[PDB]
Amino acid sequence: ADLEDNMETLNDNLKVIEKADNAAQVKDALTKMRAAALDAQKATPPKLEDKSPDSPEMWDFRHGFDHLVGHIDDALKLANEGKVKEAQAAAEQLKCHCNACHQKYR
Ligand code: HEC
Ligand SMILES: [Co+2]
Repeated sequence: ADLEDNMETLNDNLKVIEKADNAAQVKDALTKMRAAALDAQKATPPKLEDKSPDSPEMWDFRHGFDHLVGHIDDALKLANEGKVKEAQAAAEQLKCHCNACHQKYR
Protein backbone atom coordinates (compact mmCIF):
# COMPACT_ATOMS: atom_id res chain seq x y z
CA ALA A 1 0.00 0.00 0.00
CA ASP A 2 2.37 2.73 1.19
CA LEU A 3 5.96 3.36 0.10
CA GLU A 4 7.50 1.68 3.14
CA ASP A 5 5.34 -1.40 2.57
CA ASN A 6 6.47 -1.52 -1.06
CA MET A 7 10.09 -1.30 0.01
CA GLU A 8 9.61 -4.11 2.50
CA THR A 9 8.09 -6.20 -0.29
CA LEU A 10 11.11 -5.49 -2.51
CA ASN A 11 13.54 -6.33 0.28
CA ASP A 12 11.71 -9.49 1.40
CA ASN A 13 11.34 -10.88 -2.12
CA LEU A 14 14.98 -10.28 -3.00
CA LYS A 15 15.81 -12.54 -0.05
CA VAL A 16 13.25 -15.11 -1.27
CA ILE A 17 15.02 -15.13 -4.65
CA GLU A 18 18.43 -15.58 -3.04
CA LYS A 19 17.23 -18.68 -1.11
CA ALA A 20 15.02 -20.09 -3.86
CA ASP A 21 15.18 -23.73 -4.93
CA ASN A 22 13.83 -23.34 -8.48
CA ALA A 23 13.15 -20.74 -11.13
CA ALA A 24 9.36 -20.73 -10.60
CA GLN A 25 9.97 -19.61 -7.02
CA VAL A 26 12.19 -16.83 -8.39
CA LYS A 27 9.47 -15.91 -10.89
CA ASP A 28 6.83 -15.63 -8.18
CA ALA A 29 9.06 -13.34 -6.08
CA LEU A 30 9.97 -11.19 -9.11
CA THR A 31 6.28 -10.80 -9.93
CA LYS A 32 5.61 -9.43 -6.46
CA MET A 33 8.59 -7.07 -6.79
CA ARG A 34 7.31 -5.74 -10.10
CA ALA A 35 3.98 -4.82 -8.54
CA ALA A 36 5.66 -3.24 -5.51
CA ALA A 37 7.94 -1.15 -7.74
CA LEU A 38 5.01 0.14 -9.80
CA ASP A 39 3.11 0.97 -6.60
CA ALA A 40 6.13 2.77 -5.13
CA GLN A 41 6.48 4.75 -8.35
CA LYS A 42 3.18 6.52 -7.55
CA ALA A 43 4.34 7.64 -4.09
CA THR A 44 6.00 10.85 -3.02
CA PRO A 45 9.01 10.05 -0.83
CA PRO A 46 9.31 12.10 2.38
CA LYS A 47 12.55 13.73 1.23
CA LEU A 48 10.75 15.20 -1.83
CA GLU A 49 7.49 16.19 -0.10
CA ASP A 50 8.18 19.90 -0.60
CA LYS A 51 9.16 19.60 -4.27
CA SER A 52 6.81 20.12 -7.16
CA PRO A 53 5.20 16.89 -8.43
CA ASP A 54 6.49 17.88 -11.88
CA SER A 55 10.00 18.59 -10.58
CA PRO A 56 13.10 16.98 -12.09
CA GLU A 57 13.69 15.16 -8.80
CA MET A 58 10.23 13.59 -8.88
CA TRP A 59 10.69 12.50 -12.49
CA ASP A 60 14.11 11.09 -11.58
CA PHE A 61 12.54 9.15 -8.71
CA ARG A 62 9.82 7.78 -10.99
CA HIS A 63 12.32 6.86 -13.71
CA GLY A 64 14.38 4.90 -11.18
CA PHE A 65 11.42 2.54 -10.88
CA ASP A 66 11.10 2.24 -14.66
CA HIS A 67 14.70 1.08 -14.80
CA LEU A 68 14.17 -1.29 -11.88
CA VAL A 69 11.11 -2.77 -13.59
CA GLY A 70 13.12 -3.32 -16.76
CA HIS A 71 15.63 -5.30 -14.72
CA ILE A 72 12.87 -7.32 -13.11
CA ASP A 73 11.39 -8.09 -16.54
CA ASP A 74 14.75 -9.30 -17.81
CA ALA A 75 15.15 -11.53 -14.75
CA LEU A 76 11.63 -12.86 -15.35
CA LYS A 77 12.62 -13.95 -18.84
CA LEU A 78 15.38 -16.08 -17.35
CA ALA A 79 13.14 -17.48 -14.62
CA ASN A 80 10.51 -18.39 -17.18
CA GLU A 81 13.18 -20.35 -19.10
CA GLY A 82 13.96 -22.43 -15.98
CA LYS A 83 17.39 -20.84 -15.52
CA VAL A 84 17.44 -20.59 -11.74
CA LYS A 85 21.09 -19.55 -11.21
CA GLU A 86 21.02 -17.01 -14.03
CA ALA A 87 17.75 -15.49 -12.78
CA GLN A 88 19.21 -15.26 -9.26
CA ALA A 89 22.32 -13.52 -10.61
CA ALA A 90 20.15 -11.13 -12.65
CA ALA A 91 18.21 -10.29 -9.50
CA GLU A 92 21.44 -9.37 -7.70
CA GLN A 93 22.04 -6.72 -10.38
CA LEU A 94 19.09 -4.89 -8.83
CA LYS A 95 20.98 -3.98 -5.69
CA CYS A 96 23.14 -1.18 -7.08
CA HIS A 97 20.02 0.47 -8.47
CA CYS A 98 18.22 0.18 -5.13
CA ASN A 99 21.19 1.87 -3.52
CA ALA A 100 21.54 4.61 -6.15
CA CYS A 101 17.97 5.75 -5.56
CA HIS A 102 18.41 5.54 -1.78
CA GLN A 103 21.55 7.68 -1.85
CA LYS A 104 19.49 10.49 -3.41
CA TYR A 105 16.03 10.04 -1.89
CA ARG A 106 15.93 7.72 1.17
C1 HEC B 1 13.82 4.97 -5.92
C2 HEC B 1 13.70 4.89 -7.44
C3 HEC B 1 14.02 3.63 -5.16
C4 HEC B 1 14.41 2.42 -5.60
C5 HEC B 1 14.76 1.92 -7.01
C6 HEC B 1 14.44 1.53 -4.46
N1 HEC B 1 14.08 2.22 -3.34
FE1 HEC B 1 14.04 1.48 -1.44
N2 HEC B 1 13.48 3.31 -0.72
C7 HEC B 1 13.27 4.43 -1.52
C8 HEC B 1 12.90 5.52 -0.69
C9 HEC B 1 12.56 6.94 -1.13
C10 HEC B 1 12.88 5.03 0.71
C11 HEC B 1 12.47 5.80 1.97
C12 HEC B 1 10.99 5.52 2.22
C13 HEC B 1 10.41 6.32 3.36
O1 HEC B 1 9.16 6.43 3.45
O2 HEC B 1 11.21 6.85 4.17
C14 HEC B 1 13.26 3.65 0.61
C15 HEC B 1 13.37 2.76 1.66
C16 HEC B 1 13.74 1.45 1.57
C17 HEC B 1 13.81 0.54 2.69
C18 HEC B 1 13.48 0.94 4.15
C19 HEC B 1 11.95 1.09 4.21
C20 HEC B 1 11.40 1.04 5.61
O3 HEC B 1 11.84 0.17 6.41
O4 HEC B 1 10.51 1.86 5.91
C21 HEC B 1 14.16 -0.67 2.24
C22 HEC B 1 14.35 -1.95 3.07
C23 HEC B 1 14.33 -0.56 0.81
N3 HEC B 1 14.04 0.74 0.42
C24 HEC B 1 14.68 -1.58 -0.04
C25 HEC B 1 14.82 -1.50 -1.41
C26 HEC B 1 15.26 -2.53 -2.30
C27 HEC B 1 15.66 -3.94 -1.87
C28 HEC B 1 15.26 -2.02 -3.54
C29 HEC B 1 15.71 -2.64 -4.88
C30 HEC B 1 15.18 -4.05 -5.15
C31 HEC B 1 14.86 -0.66 -3.44
N4 HEC B 1 14.56 -0.34 -2.12
C32 HEC B 1 14.78 0.21 -4.50
C33 HEC B 1 13.44 4.54 -2.88
C34 HEC B 1 13.83 3.53 -3.73
CO1 LIG C 1 20.78 -1.25 -14.91
